[PDB]
Amino acid sequence: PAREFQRDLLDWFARERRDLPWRKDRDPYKVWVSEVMLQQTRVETVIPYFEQFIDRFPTLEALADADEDEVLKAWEGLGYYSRVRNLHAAVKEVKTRYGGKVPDDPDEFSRLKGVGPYTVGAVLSLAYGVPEPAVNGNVMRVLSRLFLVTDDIAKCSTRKRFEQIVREIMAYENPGAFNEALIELGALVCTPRRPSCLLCPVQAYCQAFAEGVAEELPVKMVKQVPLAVAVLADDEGRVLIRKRDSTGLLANLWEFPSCETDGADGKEKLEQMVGLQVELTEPIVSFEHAFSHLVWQLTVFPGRLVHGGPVEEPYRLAPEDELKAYAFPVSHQRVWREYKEWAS
DNA sequence: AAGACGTGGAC
DNA sequence: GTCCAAGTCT
Ligand code: SF4
Ligand SMILES: [Ca+2]
Repeated sequence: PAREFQRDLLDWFARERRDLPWRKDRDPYKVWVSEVMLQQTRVETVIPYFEQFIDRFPTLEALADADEDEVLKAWEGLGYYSRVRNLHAAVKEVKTRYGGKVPDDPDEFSRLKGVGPYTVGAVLSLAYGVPEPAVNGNVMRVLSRLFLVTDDIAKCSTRKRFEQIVREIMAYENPGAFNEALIELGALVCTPRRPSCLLCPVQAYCQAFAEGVAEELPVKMVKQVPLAVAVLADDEGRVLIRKRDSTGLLANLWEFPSCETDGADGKEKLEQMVGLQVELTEPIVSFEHAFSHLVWQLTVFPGRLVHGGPVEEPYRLAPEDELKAYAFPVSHQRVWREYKEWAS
């Protein structure tokens, strides 16, 4: 019923599509940015970030020419920062190697950093009309119900099957709207919980509904870490911060010098990292910060700084009124907030 | 394959 | 507490 189905989906879409910021046009650059921001992130959260992001970097050229620090700052608080570092580099690549024109060939576009099987399909089909499937968790949730599939969507290979299913039923006469319509359905109707099957435009074609299992689909299958953090201030008002390693957790983001005490190292633990010297005091407070794969149990230690040498390594000395210029993980934003209300 | 990789918000 | 939401990389 490919053609019939395609009609009920696309029709519902034409009359129900939300007017979101990135839907004002089909500009490749803007679709690409939005698609990256939306990955594992709530639309309500992305909206403000996209509008601020595009206002700051209006075109692919603007983003390519910006310093990663300014870009990380624009991404501050969105999470999975590796997404923007991949995007930045891909945009630089497009500019220099492709003449600032986003490749419209899957094989060419897919080679860019951050562009996986979903993003190639999403960006090329919405912005160029290239008939490629754009399968992500949303699309897999929808198709697993329409075609009652019990394959764990967490399995690497499961996606390939759903992509096959899309190549099969896709409306080649307008893939962009077909791909985008599947996502809207998953977002507005066929939701994770309580899918609104009774008002669904493609209910007639749904196997999961016929069997009354729509709500059990799709089928889908952390370490605790004590962290010691020190807020160091000059007899003048400056504080010590540093730029995290360029690989791994919160890469290239700034933070207050910290140390994984993986136990009860304590104030002395951070002290050992003084090897430029200073001393600390009692812990201002302790709180937890969760990640997808771990939970940081942080403890903040106030301390005074006394200049006895240069400031090298990743370290950097910054005036209180200059901190708002660096991108800090949310956990360190609270560290500093705690510090400020403590002293105040 | 399976685990790294953030965050604010419904239940 | 749980489970996230329009994945990608290794
Ligand atoms: S009927 Fe229900 S489960 Fe089936 S596609 Fe519509 S909303 Fe999804
Ligand atoms: Ca790729």
